Amino acid sequence: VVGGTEAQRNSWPSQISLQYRSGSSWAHTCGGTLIRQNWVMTAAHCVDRELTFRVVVGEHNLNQNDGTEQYVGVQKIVVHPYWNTDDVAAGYDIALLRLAQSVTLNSYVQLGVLPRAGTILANNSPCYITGWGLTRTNGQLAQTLQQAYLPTVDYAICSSSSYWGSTVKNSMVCAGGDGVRSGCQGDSGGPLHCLVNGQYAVHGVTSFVSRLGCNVTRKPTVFTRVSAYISWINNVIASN
Ligand SMILES: [Ar]
Ligand code: NA
Repeated sequence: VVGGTEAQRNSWPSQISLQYRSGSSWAHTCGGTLIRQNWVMTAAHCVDRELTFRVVVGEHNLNQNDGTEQYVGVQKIVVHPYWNTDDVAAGYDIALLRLAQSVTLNSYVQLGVLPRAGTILANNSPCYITGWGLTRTNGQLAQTLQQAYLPTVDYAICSSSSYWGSTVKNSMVCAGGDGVRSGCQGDSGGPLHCLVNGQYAVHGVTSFVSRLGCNVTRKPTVFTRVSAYISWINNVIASN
């Protein structure tokens, strides 16, 4: 997250760190949202590499004992069947991970609430992105979970030529594009949290930013629109 602030420890208890085995150690690669005690929602593109993955729930600092973490292996990966790794602009950037254990819920570990199917936020609706991604284009991962205030940019504006043009789809949410604050590499798969009728819901799965830079004016961060995939998600979990 570029231009973020450190989240307080209990703000976003559905946020997970998706990690892969590198050497014999684990490295953060992506975010995700806990949606069942044994299921995580992330970006399809996060789990293209044939890697060993684990999930950390209750994580705040990637490099320090928080005293709240639970570390759980990924047992099964279900990528959206229409996902195409060489075509992120086509959408379908979403995957579900079945965990090897069911995590214990507490103030640091809660299920993320998803929007009702078909819900589209009005232009300039207030949202936070969260994650441990780069804090500057071509920078380094955050140590502590970051948040940034990223208002939505509706499809009509986002798909305009000075924004993302034909790249963005109605199956996506755009947010930010102020040139200061954005998602960045390592935030992929994580949530966009938007406050509706007094409660946050996870409206986005972080998908992509511009090839020119993370925080580029009129290139808002682009997210898979969670409310497009409610049936898909439930179908996967009910068959798995
Ligand atoms: Ar990203
Ligand atoms: Na930690």
